[PDB]
Amino acid sequence: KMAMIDLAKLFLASKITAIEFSERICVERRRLYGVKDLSPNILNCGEELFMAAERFEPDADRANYEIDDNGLKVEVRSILEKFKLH
Amino acid sequence: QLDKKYKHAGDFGISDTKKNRETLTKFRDAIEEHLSDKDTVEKGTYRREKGSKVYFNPNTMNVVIIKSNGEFLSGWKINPDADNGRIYLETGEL
Repeated sequence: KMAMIDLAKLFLASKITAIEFSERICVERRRLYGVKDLSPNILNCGEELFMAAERFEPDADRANYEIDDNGLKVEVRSILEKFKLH
Repeated sequence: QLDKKYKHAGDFGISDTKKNRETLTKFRDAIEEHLSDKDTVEKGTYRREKGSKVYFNPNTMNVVIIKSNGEFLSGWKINPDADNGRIYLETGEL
């Protein structure tokens, strides 16, 4: 379904935090994993959201490739736009 | 590092939604069992973590990323139907 996309939208609307999004996105991804008859565009968008969240690290000592709250927000928006799932 | 990655525990056969000393150790054992499994072999790297080595199990489809220094970074289940997954399977780039 659009569960992962909606979660992304909830996060962009700041209804849920970066930490909340990074955790729930894992729950949702697992739920849709393997689920037949899934739109490639939707599946791939979810996967990129999943990887974007994997790069999120709230700590100030995060790695050079990791991102903070802002940044996760920009990448998530960029990802939804890439797949045209605003 | 194990606590912040518990979000992926569910990919390693642990559905406990609770994150406590008990469930964490279960996750720790789940990771050890993955790495020790005869069918788990080195395959690719997690580029961003330049120098990292990933260990894949084609049965469970799980990968576990280890840093150059040998420390556990993260891990999750590969989805062969998604581009990222297919790309990893074909090129080893995670």
